[PDB]
Amino acid sequence: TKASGTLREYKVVGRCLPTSKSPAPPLYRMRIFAPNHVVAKSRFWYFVLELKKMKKSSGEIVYCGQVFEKSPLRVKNFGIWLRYDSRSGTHNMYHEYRDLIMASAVTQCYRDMGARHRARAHSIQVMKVEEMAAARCPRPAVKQFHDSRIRFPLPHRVLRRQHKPRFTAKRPNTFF
Amino acid sequence: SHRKFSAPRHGSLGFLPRKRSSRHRGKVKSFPKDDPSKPVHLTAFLGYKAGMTHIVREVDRPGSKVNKKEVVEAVTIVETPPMVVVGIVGYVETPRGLRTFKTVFAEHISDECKRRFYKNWHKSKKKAFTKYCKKWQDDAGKRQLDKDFSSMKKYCQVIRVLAHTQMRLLPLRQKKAHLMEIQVNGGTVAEKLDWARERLEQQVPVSQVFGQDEMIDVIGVTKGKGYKGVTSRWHTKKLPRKTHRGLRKVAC
Amino acid sequence: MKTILSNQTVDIPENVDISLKGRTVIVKGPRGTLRRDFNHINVELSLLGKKKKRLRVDKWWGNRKELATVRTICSHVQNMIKGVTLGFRYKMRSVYAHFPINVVIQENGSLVEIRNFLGEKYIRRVRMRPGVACSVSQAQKDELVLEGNDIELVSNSAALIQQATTVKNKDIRKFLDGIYVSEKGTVQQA
Amino acid sequence: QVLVLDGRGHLLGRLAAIVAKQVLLGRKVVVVRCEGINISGNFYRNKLKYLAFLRKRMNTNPSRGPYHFRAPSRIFWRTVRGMLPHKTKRGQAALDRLKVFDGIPPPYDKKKRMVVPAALKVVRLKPTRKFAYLGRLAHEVGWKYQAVTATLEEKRKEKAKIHYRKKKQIMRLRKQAEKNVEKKISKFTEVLKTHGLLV
Amino acid sequence: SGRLWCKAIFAGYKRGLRNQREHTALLKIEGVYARDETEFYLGKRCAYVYKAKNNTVTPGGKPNKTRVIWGKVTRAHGNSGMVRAKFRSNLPAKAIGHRIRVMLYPSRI
Amino acid sequence: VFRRFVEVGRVAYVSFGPHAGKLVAIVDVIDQNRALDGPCTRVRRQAMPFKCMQLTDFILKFPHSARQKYVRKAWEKADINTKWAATRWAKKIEARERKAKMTDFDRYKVMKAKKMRNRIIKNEVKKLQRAALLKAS
RNA sequence: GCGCCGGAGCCUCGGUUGGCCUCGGAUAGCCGGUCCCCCGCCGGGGUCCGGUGCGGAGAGCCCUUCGUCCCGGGAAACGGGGCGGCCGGAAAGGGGGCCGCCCUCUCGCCCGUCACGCACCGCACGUUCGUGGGGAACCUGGCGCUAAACCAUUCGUAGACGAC
RNA sequence: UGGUAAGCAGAACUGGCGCUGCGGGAUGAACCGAACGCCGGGUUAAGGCGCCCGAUGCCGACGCUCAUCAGACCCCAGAAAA
RNA sequence: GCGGUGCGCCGCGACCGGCUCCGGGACGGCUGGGAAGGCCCGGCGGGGAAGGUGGCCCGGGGGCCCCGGGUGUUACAGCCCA
Repeated sequence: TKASGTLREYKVVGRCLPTSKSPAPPLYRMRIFAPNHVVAKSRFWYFVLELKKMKKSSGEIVYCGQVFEKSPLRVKNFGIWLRYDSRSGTHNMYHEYRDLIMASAVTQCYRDMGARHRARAHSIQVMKVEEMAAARCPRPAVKQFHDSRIRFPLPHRVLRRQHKPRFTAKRPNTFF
Repeated sequence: SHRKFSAPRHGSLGFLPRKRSSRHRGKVKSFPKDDPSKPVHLTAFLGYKAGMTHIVREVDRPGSKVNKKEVVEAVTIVETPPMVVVGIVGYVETPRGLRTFKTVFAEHISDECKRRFYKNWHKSKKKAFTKYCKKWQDDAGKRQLDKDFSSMKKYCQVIRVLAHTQMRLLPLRQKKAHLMEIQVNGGTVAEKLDWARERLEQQVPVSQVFGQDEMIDVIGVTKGKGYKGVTSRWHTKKLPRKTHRGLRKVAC
Repeated sequence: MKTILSNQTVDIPENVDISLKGRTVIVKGPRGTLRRDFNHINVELSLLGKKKKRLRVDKWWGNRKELATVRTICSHVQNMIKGVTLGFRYKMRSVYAHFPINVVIQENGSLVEIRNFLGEKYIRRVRMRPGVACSVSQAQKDELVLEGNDIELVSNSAALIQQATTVKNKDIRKFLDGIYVSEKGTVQQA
Repeated sequence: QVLVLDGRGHLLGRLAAIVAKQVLLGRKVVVVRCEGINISGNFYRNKLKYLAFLRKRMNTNPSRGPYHFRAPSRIFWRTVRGMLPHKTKRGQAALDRLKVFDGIPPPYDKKKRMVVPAALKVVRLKPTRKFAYLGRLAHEVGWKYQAVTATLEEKRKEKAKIHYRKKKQIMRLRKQAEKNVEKKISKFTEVLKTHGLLV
Repeated sequence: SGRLWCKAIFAGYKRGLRNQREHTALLKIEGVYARDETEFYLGKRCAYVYKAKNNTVTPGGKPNKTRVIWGKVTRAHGNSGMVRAKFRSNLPAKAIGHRIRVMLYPSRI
Repeated sequence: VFRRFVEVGRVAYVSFGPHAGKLVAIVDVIDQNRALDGPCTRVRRQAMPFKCMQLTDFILKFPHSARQKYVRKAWEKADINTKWAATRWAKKIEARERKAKMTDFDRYKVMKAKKMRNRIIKNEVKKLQRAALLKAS
């Protein structure tokens, strides 16, 4: 997949077009984090094929809807269990993020798995995203923001809008 | 493939534009560094190589095998008639290097010092410093000449004194004297410039520059030997007589 | 991670009155005024409480190479506090095997000659740093004393006489001779 | 019409990249105090980078070879020269407009000096990264007249300090004479503040 | 009494890296430094004022030495207030980095 | 040395973005470079980066997870919308917008005032320089 | 027949179309204001008050000019124009400031009365820097200059020839 | 397939180059995009958008990285175990 | 006057039509018959913990004025859920 823009979380259910043996096969649901519905249904078959004898042609996509945010104004802890392909073997990772939105935190994961480890969205397999209690979060990078009276200035204000004069008289300040 | 047997390189590359000297009178390329804890003095002179003769002297040094034995050493005679100061020149310190500020010549300049300003002295009407000399015999001219010191001890930092060789006191063919800027090294710039202006139109003997048993630098143009080949010039190996086109040239 | 805040307090005493000129902390007290500039280090310096009993150095959003630039500023000012009250006396001793090392003290404290090191004719003039006083204690055998305010300049001036005396083209495990820093202390005590 | 850009604190290529383009648009630029220009990374790297530049000479005649200009003005000139088509007749028309100086030679010492904020070490480098003053580089790689320039530079740092002291002295008189006359410019102050000049 | 045209610079032609198309000029109008601010100058007439040796007739009175090649700001260029202008005679490239005048008077205010 | 701090309840001024020119209250810190509401200045509850907001000297006391009903209370209680406008920052913000809307006739009416308001102060400052000259000689 | 100072036409190079006369410099800090006070010969210190998304703002400042005139009101008398000096600067030096005065006016600039100027009949390079930069010259005036280089000859410290 | 390998030698399938410009990869028979009458307008591919050099002069997003041998774009042009 | 053809050179406006890159309006469909949120009073009743509000202390910030820690489900704030 191409982890493009902000990922949207899609609920994709699907089952096997019926056999004479089993007239109604069991409906299989998945949490797919995809840029759009078209690739969400493509990524649905990828994982289901890894798990079951259910291909695209010997199967059907039953429902394809975006599972939206049920609290997009609350700041939340998110714990994403990874499975990314390194340059030698694959590794199970547990990573933690801090966003209003579940799909945004998995977007925030895809950039980070690229940033630190140079893994691409094809290598990465998001197996579980669980919203976490503030006392159940191990990383100190996310813990450090769990202070009720959190208080930091913005010390070195590296000014943007550098080419708006382009030529000025004043040397620009950074203690704003 | 490599150099079979190693040899040090024939001649030096530390002078290698081996051309005719662009000046007959050897230029002082750099004067000594000064500290105003010394008195004011001229740092150089301008002589004429007369000849070459012997000496006998008792060597005063510990340790040597010629300790107070007589050495016959070779000496040169440089005929140094006392030079006459005819001007002063200010050099201001610029970030592009070091720029001349103003040349102020003396009132009277000798005909031998005049000749240097000309090529064809015979053909000329000899009119140099006829209108400059007039800034010395009127009080209107004097104040500018005084303002040229008021605006030099303030601004200028390096001050050199224009002297010339007194060609009258030499057995040479020529009369056209040799000018030279001698850098006055010693005390502060005002003291230095209130000195050389008192020394203007005056004699400078050699005792008032150089003392005895002193190590000095002789800046002279080498004796010209014309268009000499590579074995004559660079002192390379001669080829062993069997060579076709020549044996007095560099092979490779 | 970028640690949101890392701070350590230097409790400056009553005898020492410090101030700060942006981030140039000046430290005055019983035996001189020590100044040190921290233009390079990029920290908030806070001098809080009436009679200014504690200096407080912060670091907002510091990574691991920049959190280590907090306790150094703590210990820099704490050595500054020590040297301004108690001073820095580095008693360093003259080790030899055969040849006694003659160390005469010149130029009212600064210049130190070292004669007859390993039977050498070469005298070694070592000048101390501006504001370090060298002395030789008596009824002794082999003893030097340095005295000063800035630890940066006392040990630097001691390192000059420790590396003045190095044994060239030898086994230094046998030829152990040289002037080495024996004791690190203060002039007057708490 | 002429840009009189200050060199103090500006970056070497960042200022060059902005000068070189303005000059191609027929703007006469004067970049001044080029010893004040600094280059990103620690000093010893930028020293080695110029020593690597010195080692590159035409083997069979160095006098033909690359002219290693050691003055900060001409280290700034040559980095701009690389960002111009200096073979073509429009790119040589450009360099003729550019005029670079060591220190602040007049008549540029008594003109307001502009700043390119998109080519500045405080704006463009992190405060924990290292830089290299072109003054220290040039001096240690064979520029002679730093201590000459820095003493002529300390003359106008006294002379221009008197001008500013003499100009604060005239602005205090304006913050006195705007106030004595406040009653009889009251019509002429309001309309400036209705259209938002002194608010 | 004053100026009734804005300062433009004939920066270059409409060119790829290794091909230039001379019929379309690039005009750097001084003041406008984005496509935000380029809206006013589109469809405006823009003139390249130059003077030569031989005299030529003038609309208004006596023959001058000053001449023009008239133009028309076609549409916005790039992302930084650069603009494409198409001239009736394709400009000479001696004028690269020289003053041509973006006028005001296909006015729409 | 710092005065302003990203603390829960600080009014920050949104410089750029779609909400450029509106005030906002910092409800909660999400990230190192991302915050989380300005109920009275028509700003919805939204995540917004620290880059775009120029944080002021107004803190109004309410918790970090508090909903928009209890932001509006502490906002109006502190009385920020009128406390902002009277500050010399808010005034020169709405002086900038007046000089923008300066009509070509308004440009004339200020120029004729500019001249006579400065034609006097060149006379008056010059008369002050005799008060410096009278004491000397 | 040339150098500085003081009419009218012609050649030809084209670019330009109000200028900003300056702190230094900091960036986890700055800017502007002042008694108790140490020096330097009035500044630079500690102090305290204001400015700080820089408004004593380059997001800026100053200057902005259709013109003329009469009649009044603000505003200017410490001004307006043009001579002799008074005095400032060397890094690539400058044309400035201030005064006495022979001196001419209560005009300039802000309102408002009142009037008119080929009103060139919808239309282009207008508007300036510009008595521009160089090039032969023409009238008519003052004050001031009278040189040198190269060749030829000569030298021999030099030299293939030039050069020196 | 032979050979340690080779810009080596020898097959299969297709596509090229040869016979072919063009945009890009700085440069280049073959790579990537795309094949061509002569032109104006428009929009793209592959590639880019500090400056040479058209185009980021976005108040682009989040991390990563200090090199006293920095790193920087298919083919492709400097490296391994440790 | 009415049709046809054209201006010496230099220009210009106009409305229609073709193709274009935009910009501003305004209306509607669908969705977990959007999710959230806003406003109505945190509708009555607990319970839960915390990035613990109030109350009690500990050291320190003052001529007694506030931050750091600790307490614990409510308290002169709020949060989520049954």
